[PDB]
Amino acid sequence: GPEEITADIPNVGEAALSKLDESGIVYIGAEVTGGDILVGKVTPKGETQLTPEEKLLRAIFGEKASDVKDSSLRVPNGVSGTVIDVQVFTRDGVEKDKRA
Amino acid sequence: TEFLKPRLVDIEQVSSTHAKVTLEPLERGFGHTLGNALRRILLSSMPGCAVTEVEIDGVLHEYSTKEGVQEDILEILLNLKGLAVRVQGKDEVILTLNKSGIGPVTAADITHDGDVEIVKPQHVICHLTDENASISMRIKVQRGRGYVPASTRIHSEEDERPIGRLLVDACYSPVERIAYNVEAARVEQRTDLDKLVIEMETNGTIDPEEAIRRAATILAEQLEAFVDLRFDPILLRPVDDLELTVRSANCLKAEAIHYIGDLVQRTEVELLKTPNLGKKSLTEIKDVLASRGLSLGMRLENWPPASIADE
Amino acid sequence: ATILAEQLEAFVD
Amino acid sequence: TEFLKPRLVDIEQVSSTHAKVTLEPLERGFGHTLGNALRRILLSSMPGCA
Amino acid sequence: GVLKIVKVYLAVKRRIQPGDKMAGRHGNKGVISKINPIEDMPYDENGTPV
Amino acid sequence: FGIDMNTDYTLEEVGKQFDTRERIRQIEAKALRKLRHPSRSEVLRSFLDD
Amino acid sequence: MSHQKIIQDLIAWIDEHIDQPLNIDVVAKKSGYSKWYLQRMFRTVTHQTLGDYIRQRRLLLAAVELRTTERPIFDIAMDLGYVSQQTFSRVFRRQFDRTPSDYRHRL
Repeated sequence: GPEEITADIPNVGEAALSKLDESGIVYIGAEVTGGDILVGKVTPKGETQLTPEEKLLRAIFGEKASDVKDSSLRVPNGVSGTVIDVQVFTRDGVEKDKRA
Repeated sequence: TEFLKPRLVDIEQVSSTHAKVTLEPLERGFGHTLGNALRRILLSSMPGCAVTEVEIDGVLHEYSTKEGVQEDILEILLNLKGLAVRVQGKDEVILTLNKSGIGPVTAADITHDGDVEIVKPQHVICHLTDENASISMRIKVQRGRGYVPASTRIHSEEDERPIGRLLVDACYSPVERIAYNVEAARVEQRTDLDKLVIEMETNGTIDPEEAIRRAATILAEQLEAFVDLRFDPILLRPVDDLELTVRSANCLKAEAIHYIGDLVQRTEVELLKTPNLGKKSLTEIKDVLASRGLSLGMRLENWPPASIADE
Repeated sequence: ATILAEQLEAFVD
Repeated sequence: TEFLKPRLVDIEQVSSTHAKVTLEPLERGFGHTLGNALRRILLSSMPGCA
Repeated sequence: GVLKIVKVYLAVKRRIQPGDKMAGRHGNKGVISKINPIEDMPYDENGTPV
Repeated sequence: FGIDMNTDYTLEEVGKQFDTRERIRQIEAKALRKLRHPSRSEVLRSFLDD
Repeated sequence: MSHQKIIQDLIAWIDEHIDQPLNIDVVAKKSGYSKWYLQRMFRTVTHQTLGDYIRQRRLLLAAVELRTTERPIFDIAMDLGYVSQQTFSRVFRRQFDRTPSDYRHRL
């Protein structure tokens, strides 16, 4: 399946989703720290089963599954500063998105 | 004994920036001792008011441009770091500065309050060459000591701020240059006495006595080590307002327990053996003891107040 | 310590 | 004013005259200053006999 | 194979740490071993440090 | 569900043994309840932060 | 004491642990009297019976539990107190006048 970029990312709390737009790109001029997010990228997870300990454990609390596996870009650690410029490359024919 | 007390004698200013002060008289061999000591105090540890936080319209990050000004923005932030202000009573001030018109940007053009004392009126900040562009900044001034380089605060204080609060490194030192010289003090019976010449070179914002005075308050406190030394809210309540397991509040008052101090002594062998409670009740009876840290049957200090409450 | 503390009495008050 | 105040930590008194005394922590740049106070004011000013 | 590529410049400012390489102008290399408070550096008879 | 075994039966696969097909799954509902009531799920809610 | 307060101390007791698979013997345990007497003492205070309100409270939760969980309808029966989902819809459709699957999906 085709991947895409949106800020609705699984396994994330409020702190990493604090300073993004609607489109998962950091505002021009935010502060950053290694361990956070710049691009919210997600992939179609291929349906693979698991060793059945989690399977009854999924059936205890009602674990909702995801076809949404995180493969986003995160800031390399030890590096801490300011983001000053972005730009977006997009094909011709695909609809130009909001930040485009 | 042959002690003598040193007295502050003269204060004379060369400029308002440059001042000298003699000290008289020290005792035999004490010249270098108190001189080298006081040099290490005035270099690092005097309080002074420096610029810590700038914030300005039309700015999204630090390294942008701004139309109509000559310098770049971090030359500006390099520039007003050397702007000196004296604060008298307020722990923390906010200035204001608005300007337009073609020409150089002064410091005296800020709308300073009655208690705010700027020092140097000719310290150039910016160069406005187009009258259509304006400058609009707000300058947060604090009072502190040391050389906190503006980054360890934001590594520690993560109260989330919006975009625009530009941080700059503080240079809290009010002192820049200090030396001492050792001359000979004449008192006609003690010709071993030595008087001191202490130089100070700084900006404004300094009383030349206080720097010597507050330094003496530092050594006065840092020598005490060598002379002197060589109620819980739900515990005063009944069972009715405990906010615990669903069927425990209406039933614990049925067995003569209408206090929590009356509850922390009641046994685990016979409270549940009189058929008026449940099996899920003892576990959260235990939570009132375990989460506070008491034992079973522990007699306590004085539980009952003037009000004994039950229905 | 009493040598240094008594030497600095005249500056605190 | 954000100074510190230490406490006397240990006196491993070996003899009636030989002992190490430790003292920590201070605000920075005082361990030289207290020492260079005590290096000279003690060795060059104390009453006694000879 | 690409759909869209977002590419973001970020800017970091790096300060001197004990262990940046240093050199003169004749080839004498150097490692900065300690940063020092201004107190116990050497200084001249007029009152400037070095 | 296959813990500590290798056969993974269904509703019809033990219901031909025991005596029931309408009470097999249903008795797990209180095996749910006191377990999903947080008196034992302290070792189970911890792993659901995956 | 007076018996009207004692049943008002017992009306909440059943209603507070509705999630459990509770039976009458645990209810007469808090009463301190016999099981038959609590069948009379609850009636002579509430003007409302006990042995149907144990089922009615789990039907009052069935106003909530069948509106909150997307979990299957075969599971919800025993924590209401029935060994059969067929018996659960047997006591639903007389009382709340629908098939219970149309209670979850019709919002």
